[PDB]
Amino acid sequence: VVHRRDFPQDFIFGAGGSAYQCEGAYNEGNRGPSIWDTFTQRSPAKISDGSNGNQAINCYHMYKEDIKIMKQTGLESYRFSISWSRVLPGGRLAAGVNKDGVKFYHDFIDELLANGIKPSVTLFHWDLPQALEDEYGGFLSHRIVDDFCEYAEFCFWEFGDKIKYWTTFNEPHTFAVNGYALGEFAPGRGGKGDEGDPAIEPYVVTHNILLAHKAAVEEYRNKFQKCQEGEIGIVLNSMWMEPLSDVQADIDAQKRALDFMLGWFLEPLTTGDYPKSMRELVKGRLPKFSADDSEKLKGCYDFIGMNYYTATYVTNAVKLSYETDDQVTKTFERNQKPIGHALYGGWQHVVPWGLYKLLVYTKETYHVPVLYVTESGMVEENKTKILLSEARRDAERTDYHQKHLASVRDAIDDGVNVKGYFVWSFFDNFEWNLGYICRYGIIHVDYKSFERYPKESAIWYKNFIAG
Ligand SMILES: OC[C@@H]1[C@@H](O)[C@H](O)[C@@H](O)[C@@H]1NC1CCCCC1
Repeated sequence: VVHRRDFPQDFIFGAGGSAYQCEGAYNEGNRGPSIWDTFTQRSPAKISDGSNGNQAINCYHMYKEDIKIMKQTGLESYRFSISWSRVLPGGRLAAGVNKDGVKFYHDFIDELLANGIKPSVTLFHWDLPQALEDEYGGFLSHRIVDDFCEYAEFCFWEFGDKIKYWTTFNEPHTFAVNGYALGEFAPGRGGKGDEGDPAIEPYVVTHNILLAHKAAVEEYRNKFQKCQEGEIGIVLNSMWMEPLSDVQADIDAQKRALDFMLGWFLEPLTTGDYPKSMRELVKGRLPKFSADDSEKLKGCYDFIGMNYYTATYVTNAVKLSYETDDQVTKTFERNQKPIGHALYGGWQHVVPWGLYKLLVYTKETYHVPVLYVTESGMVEENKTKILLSEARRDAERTDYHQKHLASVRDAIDDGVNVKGYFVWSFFDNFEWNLGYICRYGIIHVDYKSFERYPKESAIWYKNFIAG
């Protein structure tokens, strides 16, 4: 019982995908390797079914059909990402501009506009050119800032006359934590048997992201935003963190758990330093901002994008690592009673009021002028052995989105200036360390044959958007 009239005249309803998960054609039209091609090819064991995004779901050859399907659902906007290494094979500008590369994105952009679909573009969705990881360690070096900044500038120039929404980075917490603390994600650093140091590297990498983030945002405000009349921001993820009980020890835990996950990026962009509790507890292992980078980081975004899957309970805790540095034990149970229904892999619990609380908190802690819910979606098992006819009827996903839009409407009613909701995965796609064992899509993809077919959630979505 949520209808489009309950939202402002002015809200956007979209869906999204990313380049490495969707595009495929990894070795076609002169794309250079990313760290995800490498991770996935040199480390198949690190991938649950040893699969990869070589072909992924083949969006690079099927974009016309895919746009057709977007228009059939009535998407108002589609969020996608540019593969850095599809436009610049070696990351830097010395190694070339790939014109096959840039023709693909012009084709893909013009086709979205021809079908009334507004394009919203991410610069960096984890797919770092492998040449830059090789040369100087990617985000392990400050050298990434200028290289990212030229990639950004090329993108503003080459595409920016048709595009109004720009995101610098999607989930740098996941990229930094899962890539350098846990060794789960490219480049596979910091866990047992991996190169790296999970106590150092996650912090260096996040510092270099925030500086990279800032150069691109200054590029855009100073050289592109008056002519192109668009807006630039960053995508932050967080779980909501509920106190296990209503004792101060647990409130202190919530505030540290949020701080290490959301404040780590959002406190630089509000006051120009990391949060209090990160400085206390990580100490010399947390880099300092210059007085110039600190001052220039205040307000450095036009919007915050917020990705949200779930909530956990939080209480005080009992080898140094980013994983242990907040001091928070997380559990999904209270008195053996889960905080909401447990989905396929065991991590995601449907918790709609988690969204509400996480959007109110971001506004009272950071005073964000413009919020978007940039990823909101549910995981489902990839069940081989059933007919597409049963796989299609994903009533649980339609109820999922309904309830979260309820929370998103509730936050708007309590003054949070949230301006959009974007269903995560439009299409079933490649799922990083889980390869193809699950699905988040509202359109079904046969992972092998690439055929597309709408689930019932897509048709619920079409109907909702048309209200
Ligand atoms: O559900 C995971 C979604 C991915 O589909 C998407 O590419 C990414 O933005 C998001 N990642 C979440 C962040 C924490 C680790 C896995 C969940």
